[PDB]
Amino acid sequence: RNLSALKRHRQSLKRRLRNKAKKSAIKTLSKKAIQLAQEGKAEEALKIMRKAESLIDKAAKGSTLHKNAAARRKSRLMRKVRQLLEAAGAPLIGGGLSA
Amino acid sequence: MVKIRLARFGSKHNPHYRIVVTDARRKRDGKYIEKIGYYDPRKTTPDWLKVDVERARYWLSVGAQPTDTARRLLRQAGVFRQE
Amino acid sequence: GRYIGPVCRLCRREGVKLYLKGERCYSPKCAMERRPYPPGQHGQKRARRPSDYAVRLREKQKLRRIYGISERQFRNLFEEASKKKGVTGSVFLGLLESRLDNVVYRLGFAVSRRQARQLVRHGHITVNGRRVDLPSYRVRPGDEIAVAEKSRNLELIRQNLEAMKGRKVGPWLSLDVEGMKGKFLRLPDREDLALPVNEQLVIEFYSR
Amino acid sequence: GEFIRTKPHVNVGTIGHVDHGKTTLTAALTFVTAAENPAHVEYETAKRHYSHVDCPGHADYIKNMITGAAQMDGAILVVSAADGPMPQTREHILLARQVGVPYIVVFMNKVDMVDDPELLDLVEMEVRDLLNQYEFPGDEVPVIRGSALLALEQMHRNPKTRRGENEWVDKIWELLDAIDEYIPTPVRDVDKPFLMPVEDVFTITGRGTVATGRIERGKVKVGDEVEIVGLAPETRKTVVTGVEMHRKTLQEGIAGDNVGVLLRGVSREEVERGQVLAKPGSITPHTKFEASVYVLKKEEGGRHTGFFSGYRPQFYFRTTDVTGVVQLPPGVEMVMPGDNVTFTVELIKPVALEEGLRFAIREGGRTVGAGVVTKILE
RNA sequence: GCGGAUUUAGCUCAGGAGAGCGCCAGACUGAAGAUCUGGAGUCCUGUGUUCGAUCCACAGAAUUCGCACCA
RNA sequence: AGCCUACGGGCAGGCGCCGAGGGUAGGGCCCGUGACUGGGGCGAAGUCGUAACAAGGUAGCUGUACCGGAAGGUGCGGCUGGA
RNA sequence: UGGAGAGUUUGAUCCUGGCUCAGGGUGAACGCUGGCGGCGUGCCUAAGACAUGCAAGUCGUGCGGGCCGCGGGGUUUUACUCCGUGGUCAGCGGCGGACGGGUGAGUAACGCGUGGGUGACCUACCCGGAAGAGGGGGACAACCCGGGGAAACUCGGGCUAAUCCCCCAUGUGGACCCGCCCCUUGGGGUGUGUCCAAAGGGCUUUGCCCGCUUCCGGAUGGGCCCGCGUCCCAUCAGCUAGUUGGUGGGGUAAUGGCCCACCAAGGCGACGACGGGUAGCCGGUCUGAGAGGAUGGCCGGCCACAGGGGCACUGAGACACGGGCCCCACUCCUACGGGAGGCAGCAGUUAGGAAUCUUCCGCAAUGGGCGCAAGCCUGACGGAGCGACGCCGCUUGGAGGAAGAAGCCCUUCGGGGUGUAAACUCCUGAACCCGGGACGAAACCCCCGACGAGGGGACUGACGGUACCGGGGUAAUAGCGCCGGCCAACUCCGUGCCAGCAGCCGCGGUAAUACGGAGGGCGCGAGCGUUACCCGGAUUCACUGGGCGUAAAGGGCGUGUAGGCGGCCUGGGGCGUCCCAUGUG
Ligand SMILES: C/C=C\C=C\[C@@H]1O[C@](O)([C@H](CC)C(=O)NC/C=C/C=C(\C)[C@@H](OC)[C@@H](C)[C@@H]2O[C@H](/C=C/C=C/C=C(\C)C(=O)c3c(O)ccn(C)c3=O)[C@H](O)[C@@H]2O)[C@H](O)[C@H](O)C1(C)C
Ligand SMILES: Nc1nc2c(ncn2[C@@H]2O[C@H](COP(=O)(O)OP(=O)(O)O)[C@@H](O)[C@H]2O)c(=O)[nH]1
Ligand SMILES: N[C@H](C=O)Cc1ccccc1
Repeated sequence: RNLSALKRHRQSLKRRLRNKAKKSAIKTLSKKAIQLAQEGKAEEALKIMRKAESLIDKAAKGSTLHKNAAARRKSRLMRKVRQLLEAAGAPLIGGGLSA
Repeated sequence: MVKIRLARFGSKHNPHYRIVVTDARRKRDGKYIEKIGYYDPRKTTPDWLKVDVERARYWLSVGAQPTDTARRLLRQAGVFRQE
Repeated sequence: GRYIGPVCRLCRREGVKLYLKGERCYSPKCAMERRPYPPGQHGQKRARRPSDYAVRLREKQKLRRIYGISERQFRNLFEEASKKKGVTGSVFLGLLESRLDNVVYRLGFAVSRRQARQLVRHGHITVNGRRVDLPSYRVRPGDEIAVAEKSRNLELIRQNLEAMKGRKVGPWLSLDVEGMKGKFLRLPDREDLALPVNEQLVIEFYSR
Repeated sequence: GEFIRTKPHVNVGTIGHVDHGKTTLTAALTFVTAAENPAHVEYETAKRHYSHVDCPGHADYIKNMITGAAQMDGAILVVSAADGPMPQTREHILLARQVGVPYIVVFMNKVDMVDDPELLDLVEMEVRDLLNQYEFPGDEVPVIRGSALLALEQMHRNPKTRRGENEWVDKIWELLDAIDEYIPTPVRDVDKPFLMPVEDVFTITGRGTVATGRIERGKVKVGDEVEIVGLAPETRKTVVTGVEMHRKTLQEGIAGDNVGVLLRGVSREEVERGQVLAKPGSITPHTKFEASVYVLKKEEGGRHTGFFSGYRPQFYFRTTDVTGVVQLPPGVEMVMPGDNVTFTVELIKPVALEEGLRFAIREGGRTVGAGVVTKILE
């Protein structure tokens, strides 16, 4: 009947459950960030936005995010931050973004 | 990856391969990327083996593991001998 | 294949005496020499003017029957000939003459084309050394066509080449009666051949 | 599952009046022997391997009994001790004689219903006399007394029941012993050209058509070329793709074996009951022949009127029956019962025929003649 | 294989083998037609029952429809 | 409210949009079949009359209109392929 | 280097016009018949349903164990059973399972074809170059313990190894925001800030081999986009809400209403929109003198699908035929408590149909997956089997033999025909018999050199004891269609508008070359006929290459829109047109 290839499935699952996680972190972590820019914060936002970055490029190592998807997430993430702190705040706290 | 191997032709009980370079994936007698020779494992003709080297030379200079027996013939036609 | 059956029955009909048996077809009895009329209950009765088609037909059937070769085989040659560049009319014959069985006849080894076949078939003939039994086989210019060693002593092949001592043969040939081995000089040109046939009709017929 | 030939093979079956116990005995026989060796069944004793056909025995199955009995090396006549011989007991005995069943073993069944020693001896006496009446050696046949039902129920209770443990089961062993000893193992014509009359044809779902029958002579194995002769318009030739014994793969079937022969590329529309499978060129289909025929006397169950030209009775050849037109010699208007004569016949359908082939002549359900093919005309 | 239905003049069809039709022939025609004259089974087979069988009984055959199982 | 933690967070679970199909409703397009009914095609010698071809024995034909067993008749107008 | 026409409307004629025949072709089928072999080829119908067996795995040179069979002592001994190696069963982990094989259902579409675009993109394994791998940590199977089930298989508990997952470091480099210079759709460089790396295993072990990580280039394989080309009906004429565009997002490897808000009202159509029908596309194939007409079976290329429909996950790559989830239909199994399956893979069964095969041998070769390799798998493939289905080669004999057996058919009763045919005589010798016996197979592997270049050694054949060679060696199958004309081939008898024939014309009514038998003849021959379908002839849809006064065909006439077409002369551009070269094909 069965022909041992199920392992792929078995593995499949695991691998899924695996990145599903980290991926969400990126999100929750990202939102958290923007939420502080929208809330017009400063450092904490960047600190987050900063941590954000790292968590992403990290996901790029595995079979999760890759190619430009990598950048895409960032090229936007920090793209908004700046365009949220330009509402007075000013990158007073040296974070990922550079003046 | 890309390979240098033989492709059957001729008739039944009468092989007549064709020294060629194709993507591994394509089928045996599939569509080649470029021919480089022919080989008759029976020498019915005095000219059974034959290989344009410059070409075979190139396809290697760009990476292209040839079948073990693709090496044979190639070699035999003095493809690697450098003096 | 090779017909099989009554022949001096065509040595008739066609009217034109053609040699299918050889030896006898010289006697005072090719039957044509005895019966100048077509076979059958009728045959000898006022015959109607053959239609412009019957002609083109009867000629063909003639020539073909001469070599005793199947329509299929015949036809194929014709076409091939119609294909090869040059005067199709002539050509045809060439290819039609290049048949081993034929050669082996003109080269005297055989008293008649029908007998020729047999010989060629039974391996009694050979070419450029190796032997052949493909009557159909088309001999190229420059080929040596001789009897096989084992055959060299056949009571027949003997009696045959016997008479050959003396007689000359086809300008496009060369028989070495001694070592009984002829050669193929070149493809004969119309003038060289001389059969009771107008190759044109045949051509025509095949455009019916 | 494979079948390995290890003991001499014999074909038997059950005959006897309706309800006397033929089918119950057949089941008992398989269960009883199953304890030792792990409507057509098989079972074996320490001496032989048996193929057993259980005859329903009804009037509408007459043609089936004919072919079934014709392939038996011996028959088991079941007679109920509570009823004694009945019409079918007599009918099956005559048929057995006419188709040549060589030996008869009697099993007086239902003795669990009769204890009176006198009644039991009377029944045996009646059966022996009945057999003598049709020329069977009634005074010599084995007559085993038992109960097929009690033996069967015992095996159902204890499938492992062995000989010597139960009186009823032991009665079945008495029968098995009698069968082993009284019914001789016939000599099989295994050295002659293969020939097997087709009994039935089926399609083994997902495997192809299969033709069953008892090999009359010769042998057959996968890869063998065989001709299907008779009945159809032309003889068909194919290759054997399988040979089975009771649905078990068989190395090679031999004369005497009742097997299933799976055929290549032939549909159940190309092979049928009555045709014969045979070595190519060994037998041919014919319709016209001459034969020496004995017209049965009225005292032998035949008719009191004789045969006449134009008569169209049924001719029974191996596993089928075909209508044939009788033609008597010039001057002869009739062949009377009790006489032996030679006449010509033209069947309405081709049949695999050969000189010396025996056949019976019946008009409806009555046997009126016994003949032998003496010359094939076409 | 098991069962039912079916199987009567050339065509259509019903216990003392019939009706209808047209159908066949003759005469006439140069012919055909039209008109006039005239004429006319084995009842699927066999056997049996009966004074007598298309009809009743048995055996069989063939056609047909449903059922059939699966080395 | 649960589970994990390296306290950021993850999973489970909850809600929503999309959603195969399923239901109900009302349309569109095509095929089959239907009592009867309408004409049409073809089929050796059945009926009725004679429209047309020779002024076809009232020139013929034709659009229209009415009418009559049937061809057809007639009215108006037209054409010659009629005089 | 290429083109032929005939029969049939009439008393006869010319014209028009349809019908018809002669040719070629087919994955054929049906009838009668049927000897040998080679190479090809074989479900066109129900993308209907399927028994059984086999079709995708492979690494111990990534990790730890279970079971089985060898070798060897640390405390003083059995026990915590610590170690090197050779089997087997799974587990973990890696790579393959996206190729290969099957089918044409759907699709009228950027699907296919062709030629370009990508400053809008990806690409595992393979090549080339640059650069590195220092420290800790983590948990899940296997396994052990207890439990439920007929089965399929599953829950609770306790351990553990990594090239498994994770963090910190180092960051040649690479990613992202802003600014500058260069270039121009998001391309190349650069400044600050921020962010991201690694895996060990094996031998001849401070020396290599196989791997790991990062980046740039190459090669191969794709995604997306665009111009032109690609079916019948207009008795389908108007179509459209994500519909057309826009700003901002979301989404992706990336462009884009692909998607979502908000806004603007557009977008397409007689150059045929929309709708119905039908269909996989091409390379080619068939016919034709060609132009065309028809076609898309085998093989090659593209697409599409895996019982019907939807959806994601894993991954370089799939929405994945022999992976997963759900709904539906269907079939099955059962211990009636639940579960199982998906041949449009090979072969085989059933149904349907006019009809389409062996449940074969082998991995020896080629090609593919994994591995350092030995090597394992491979119904891919290589071979064999079945069918005159096709093509080709070949046999049933050869030379003699009568002013001419017999039989049979004609007969003007002399004779004529079959007919050199036969018999008969000589010679050859398919079949069969015995002997020998392959090519396809040189690599991978082993030694020297450096495991390279170059040289030497060794193994391996399914088909097959077959081809083929040599010796012996018997005269050893013929059938089908036709014979009034077209169209080659005629007489007798039977029959009597009956029976029957028949492609069109037609034949048969008592002397039939037309029906049926016969003698004879013509044709083709292991085939010959028939039915079906495509092109031709058909200049019969006519561009080549036709027509409309009476043969079918001028609109009842006019006005005029779109469209089609356009006098003479001079000059500019150069789209059509024409030439050359080059890419492509
Ligand atoms: C019998 C059916 C089919 C047989 C087919 C072929 O038969 C065979 O050809 C077979 C070969 C002989 C055959 O032809 N059998 C064909 C025939 C063969 C006949 C013989 C031998 C015989 O001798 C004259 C012997 C039996 C002989 O008769 C006697 C019988 C007397 C019966 C009287 C019954 C009478 C008044 C009666 O009213 C009656 C009755 O009581 C019971 C049942 N019913 C219905 C009755 O009416 C006695 O028994 C003797 O022994 C072969 O066997 C074939 O292989 C087979 C089997 C293919
Ligand atoms: N009492 C009794 N009944 C029996 C016996 N054998 C059979 N039977 C029964 O009798 C009936 C007929 O049995 P069956 O074998 O079918 O008879 P068949 O017609 O000869 O095959 C069934 O009901 C059986 O159970 C026996 O030995 N004793
Ligand atoms: N051996 C065969 C198959 O089992 C015997 C048989 C035939 C026919 C029917 C049942 C049994």
